[PDB]
Amino acid sequence: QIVLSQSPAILSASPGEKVTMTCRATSSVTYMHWYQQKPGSSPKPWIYATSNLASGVPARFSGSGSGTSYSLTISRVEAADAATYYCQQWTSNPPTFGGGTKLEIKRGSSWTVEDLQKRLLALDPMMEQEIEEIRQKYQCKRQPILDAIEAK
Amino acid sequence: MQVTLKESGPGILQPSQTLSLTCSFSGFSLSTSGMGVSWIRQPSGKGLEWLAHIYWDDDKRYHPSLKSRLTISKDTSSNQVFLKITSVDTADTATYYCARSIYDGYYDYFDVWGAGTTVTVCSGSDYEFLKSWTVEDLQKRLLALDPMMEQEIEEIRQKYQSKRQPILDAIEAK
Repeated sequence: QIVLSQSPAILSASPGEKVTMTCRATSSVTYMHWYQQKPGSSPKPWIYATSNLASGVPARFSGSGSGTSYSLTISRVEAADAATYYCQQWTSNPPTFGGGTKLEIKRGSSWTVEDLQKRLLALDPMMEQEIEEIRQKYQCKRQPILDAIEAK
Repeated sequence: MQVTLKESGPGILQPSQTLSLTCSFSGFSLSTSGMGVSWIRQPSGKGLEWLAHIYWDDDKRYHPSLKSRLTISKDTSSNQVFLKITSVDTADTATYYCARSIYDGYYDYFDVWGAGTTVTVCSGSDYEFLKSWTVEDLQKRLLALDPMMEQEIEEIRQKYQSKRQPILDAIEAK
């Protein structure tokens, strides 16, 4: 019913460069919520009640908005931040999510070793997700033959 | 102390079948007013699509687009919440999370998320042809899938090694 619109759909930034992303809605929205999700894992509550940071969210993040103008602002982008951010509302049924902004690093393909290590780890959950979907492809592929055998 | 959620899925289904999901949780009860748990699903490489919800007072909410298919259930003593989806097709292949929302009347948001479960809708052709084959002929094709599967998996491994290599070379350099 209320449709959340996220722009930009994809955002490419440089480490240390302030950015801002927006979510706009058909109708007036009492509160805007934000969720971060790195590929392969569950989403994390990032910003709630339009401008409140969840436990463990870096101070470099910020939320702002009123009416149907809602925006997230990263003060100083860092490599760990690269993820898809979704906006969500519950002003009325049904609750709805935005398209999400995928945050990417300009230079993704010589920082501090901590940063390089962080990006190095982010890779593992994607690969597991991909591998698993290959297992269910063959779990699906396998099932017809089993049933035919299981007949008698 | 804190809240966890765990979703129990079936892995794979064929079309038209009733997909059923379990979500077990700890750290809160659905005997506490304001407590509620909703189902959200995410297609691979696509966005979040909220599904259903349920409250302490047994009050349900549904995606209007799919409500006829959906049904949401709860087990207050057992701390379980069930989502049943009927007559499934390819559009149901997704990763199904399970989340909590506290209803105060003001902000209603999802404060804790389970790990999620991944379901695949077997794109299902007529497979009556097999029933012509005997056991041993069927065993052959069954045996063929395992080497074929592990080759697509090592391909995903090699693909991510080539992604690791620029960062790895960045580490050893300095």
